[PDB]
Amino acid sequence: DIQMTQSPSSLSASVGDRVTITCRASQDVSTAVAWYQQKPGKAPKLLIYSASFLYSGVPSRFSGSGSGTDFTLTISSLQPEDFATYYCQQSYTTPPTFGQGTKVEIKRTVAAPSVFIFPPSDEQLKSGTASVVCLLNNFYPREAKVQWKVDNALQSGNSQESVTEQDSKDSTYSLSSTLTLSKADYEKHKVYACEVTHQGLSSPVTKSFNRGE
Amino acid sequence: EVQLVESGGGLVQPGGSLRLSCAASGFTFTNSYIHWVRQAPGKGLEWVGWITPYGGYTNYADSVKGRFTISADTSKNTAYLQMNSLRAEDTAVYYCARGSGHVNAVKNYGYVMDYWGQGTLVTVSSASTKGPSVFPLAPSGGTAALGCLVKDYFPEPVTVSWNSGALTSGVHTFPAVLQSSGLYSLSSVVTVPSSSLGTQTYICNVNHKPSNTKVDKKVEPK
Amino acid sequence: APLLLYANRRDLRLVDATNGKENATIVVGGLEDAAAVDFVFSHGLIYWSDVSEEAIKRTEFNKTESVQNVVVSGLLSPDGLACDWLGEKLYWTDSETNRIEVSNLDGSLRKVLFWQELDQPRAIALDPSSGFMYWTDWGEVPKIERAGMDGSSRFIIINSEIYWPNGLTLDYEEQKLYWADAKLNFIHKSNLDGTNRQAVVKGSLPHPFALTLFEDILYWTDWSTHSILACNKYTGEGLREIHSDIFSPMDIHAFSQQRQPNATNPCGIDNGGCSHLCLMSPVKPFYQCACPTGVKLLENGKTCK
Ligand SMILES: [Ca+2]
Repeated sequence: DIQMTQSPSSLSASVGDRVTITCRASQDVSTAVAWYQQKPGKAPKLLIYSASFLYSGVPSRFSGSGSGTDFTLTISSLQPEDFATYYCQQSYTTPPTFGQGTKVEIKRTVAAPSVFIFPPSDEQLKSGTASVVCLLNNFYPREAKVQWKVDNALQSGNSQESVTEQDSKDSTYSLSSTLTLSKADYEKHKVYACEVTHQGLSSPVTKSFNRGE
Repeated sequence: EVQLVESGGGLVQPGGSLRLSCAASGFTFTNSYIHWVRQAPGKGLEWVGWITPYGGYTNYADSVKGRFTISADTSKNTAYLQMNSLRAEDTAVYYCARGSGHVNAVKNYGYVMDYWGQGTLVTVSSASTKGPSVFPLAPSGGTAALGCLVKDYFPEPVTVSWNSGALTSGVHTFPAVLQSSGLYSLSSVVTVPSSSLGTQTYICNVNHKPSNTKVDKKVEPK
Repeated sequence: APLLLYANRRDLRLVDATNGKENATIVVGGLEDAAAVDFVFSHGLIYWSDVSEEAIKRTEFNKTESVQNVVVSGLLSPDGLACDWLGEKLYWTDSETNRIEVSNLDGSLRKVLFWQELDQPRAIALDPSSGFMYWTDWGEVPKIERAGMDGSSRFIIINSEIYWPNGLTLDYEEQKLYWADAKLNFIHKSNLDGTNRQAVVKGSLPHPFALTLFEDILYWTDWSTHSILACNKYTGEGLREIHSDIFSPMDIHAFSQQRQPNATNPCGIDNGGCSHLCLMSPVKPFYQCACPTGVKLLENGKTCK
């Protein structure tokens, strides 16, 4: 099999930046190389084939070059909607093989998250379980520290996070942290606090509630 | 225009079989390569195999040779992926895609995949199908946030819309996360003007087709 | 059994049909997308088309690498090519410019013979001593045609029970035409005017591309099985794989002087008195003067304007 190796496996660049992704084949595959763009939750889309031929309807900022073993994808001027994973593939022989992909993130100015906390609903409480949710909305960069405190005791092991994909419009992220306790542990305590550390914040922000108010 | 529609994805027990279908339209089925390509959750693209429907010739990836096969019914313009002796590692979104150009052309672009189906999710697991519970997330800076918690479902996926599709701005539906129980959970949230909380109605519409679960939850303050 | 010359995209190869289990020899390497291939045995020349470079090239056998470009412009998909070893001419088809053309062996004096009613022209074969050329077209109206080698008298010889006529060859000793249909999964034969048609091989042809012949045996390349196969040209029996695991087999010929039968060149020493091209013709005196494309032949039938 022909191994296709992309580099870097991820990158971050600013809007208007020129971005270069390389793809190397373990064998000479002439100019039989294609590039695809995959947005999260969607099928890949063909950008380029025959190494340098721009597929109909694909923006001119995308271009491909290379021959033999060394191939390059260039985005001449990165746009917010270009957030995606990009794949090279050899179309030279069987089996068709893909590079491992290069994740492209858009770098923008720092934006502090807006933070929100949600107590468990009475409905869920009935069922015997308590989910507490902390929301960090529309922030950049992605790195954030979110800590749960229950009557001022830092928690560990009992929460899980999820992060949206970068916004195609404003290049921000949002993030949810869910704390799960049994209903009986939930009723053992009063103050439920979500504390958020982020570059856009001069000091960590806390959002809290007191159980039953 | 060219169309490829996959179906037959679903939850299946390990050691079992599953047949996927790819219904094609808008181009001459018999002039093309049809490919199957799969992508495991958070992983890369893996080519599974191809068929040229004109005669039914196929090629397969070494990784599935002996277990997977591809066939085509030209009268239905449909290709099939027959998967046998399923393994947990076979869990993935399976795409069918069309090769570019004509199968009989000298300048051959048959391995360039110019049109892809939406994909169909195959989950190989012993766990049972379970519909989600949906709880409200009841509503600073002149803006409020509210949402729905869609907890404890299996398998993926689930869909959330707000106000039957009328509300799209400010909506964030998070990727599902797998809980220690082996069930998925996620939240959908939206930010709205806080001045709206008194008058505007906010309903989240949840669909878990694998369980045929359909729920509309009204989210009220506070 | 002969040596078989075949194109293979990145190279041209030669395999002894009598020992198809050994490695094929690389006659010419370092190619990009070599598709069509032919030769002029008495001249020690091998010609090929490259569909990515959009060119026809040649070399001198076992005196390589003296490779030359011979046609470099006005080609897009030169999928077929044949050498007139008698009149000393080069013919080719282009499935993208939709053209059949001829030139001298060195590429000079190019003339477009046909440029209308072509859709997917492919294989082309020549009977120089009879002044006819034969070609296939796998397009919307698939067919096999023949015409004079001077571009005269075009006529359709096969246009039924046909779909992807990929390979075409001639038996000079028996006056028979053979072709491979890659969609219908057979090889057929007929008289040179297409009459008296008969099945030869009726299965195991998932994707034949090019067809040739030597003595009692047909040889062809198959795109699906990546191999060269053979059978008896009379009965279709004795189907066997000659050579396997070929990267991308393309056009193929039995590489022998015997496949280019000697005859007198009707043009004679003095180019038939033609100022430019002297082309084989099916009608007496069996040559016809011609001129590069765009230029008119004068009243005397010999001198170009
Ligand atoms: Ca054409």
